[PDB]
Amino acid sequence: EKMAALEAKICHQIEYYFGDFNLPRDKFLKEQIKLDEGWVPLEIMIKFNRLNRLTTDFNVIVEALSKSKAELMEISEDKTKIRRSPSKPLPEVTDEYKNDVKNRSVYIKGFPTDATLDDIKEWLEDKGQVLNIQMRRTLHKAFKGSIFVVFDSIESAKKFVETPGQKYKETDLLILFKDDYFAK
RNA sequence: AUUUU
Repeated sequence: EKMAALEAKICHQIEYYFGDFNLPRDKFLKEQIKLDEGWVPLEIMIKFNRLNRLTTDFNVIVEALSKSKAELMEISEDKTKIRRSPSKPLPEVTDEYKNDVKNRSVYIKGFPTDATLDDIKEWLEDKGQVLNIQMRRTLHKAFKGSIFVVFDSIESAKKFVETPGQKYKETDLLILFKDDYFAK
């Protein structure tokens, strides 16, 4: 277990960077990918903060992916560069789709300003497949305590949004669809 | 060029 859990964290992080949600908004990455038919050096990858926190060891990152479930990433011949499989292009961002991403967006208020992505990640663990967590922030770049969660499907969004209890382990939360939130 | 580069 504990090792397998960690190798999965490694995978999911790399897969989030190159994911459908994050890549379109990742100028640094979008750039790197243009320099070599999409390949990016693990030497530059270990630079990413959240990945680095887990490991800076190239082989470890390679075993972790070699054994992925999403199978969205590609490892190079010399096992030093990785990339998003060309056979898995990014979506055609249409209005029908920009709209559907909104319907899958939920707002939650009541998170201790001193909570981290892993605190929020942990709590969401068994509440539905999520594609993105947005920690809202002030001007001083501080965590407002409120966030935006994007789920993989409306079904799990609606199930979530429509659950009574919804208390953050002791505290109580405000849970609305990103849409309503703008009744402000 | 770290708002999960």
